Amino acid sequence: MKLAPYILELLTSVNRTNGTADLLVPLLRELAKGRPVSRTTLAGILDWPAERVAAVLEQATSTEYDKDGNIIGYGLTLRETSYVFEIDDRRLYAWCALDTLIFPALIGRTARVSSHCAATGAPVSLTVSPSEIQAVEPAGMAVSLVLPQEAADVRQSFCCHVHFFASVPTAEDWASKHQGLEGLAIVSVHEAFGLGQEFNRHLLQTMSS
Ligand SMILES: [Hg+2]
Repeated sequence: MKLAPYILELLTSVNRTNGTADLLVPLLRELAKGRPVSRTTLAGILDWPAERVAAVLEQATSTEYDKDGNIIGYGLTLRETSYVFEIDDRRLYAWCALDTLIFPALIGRTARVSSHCAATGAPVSLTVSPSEIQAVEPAGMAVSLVLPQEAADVRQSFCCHVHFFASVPTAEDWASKHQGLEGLAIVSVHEAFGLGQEFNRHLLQTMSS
């Protein structure tokens, strides 16, 4: 299928005015350590004034915080979700299926990913590296995509509709009942990993390194 629309709308959500583009990789790498991340820590890493870090995070309405206002979750999170993202010995979580395929190349780490099929509840797992997916169980694993909505809570508009499934036909059966979701598409997990790769290389071209 055509995946350019998904790649395009994904990266315009982060490339938005005061978007997470430049902050994303360092924040993901910090969250990957399994501890809450302060804005002063992020400021020190980015060499940004506190004002700019706060302004970027302000627009990211889905960001998860703790009692101290420290960052607990942005795509990658310390709060339990249905997507388990095990990197090193730490048990972390992601907001959706696609995130788990995207994050490893950005962190520069290999992750053990696991979840359950959204249509049936059957367990699913795979290993995601910076350049490859492996140990895909079951083999015919599929992923749900929707077109991201620009000024909408990313979690409710995108993340909650992006699942793993036991198989393509299983996901196709599920999708036929959810035809009110804009740009809903069923791809294999390998097609979804390629989507993330296209996102990542396009993201890195605009990161002002
Ligand atoms: Hg997501």
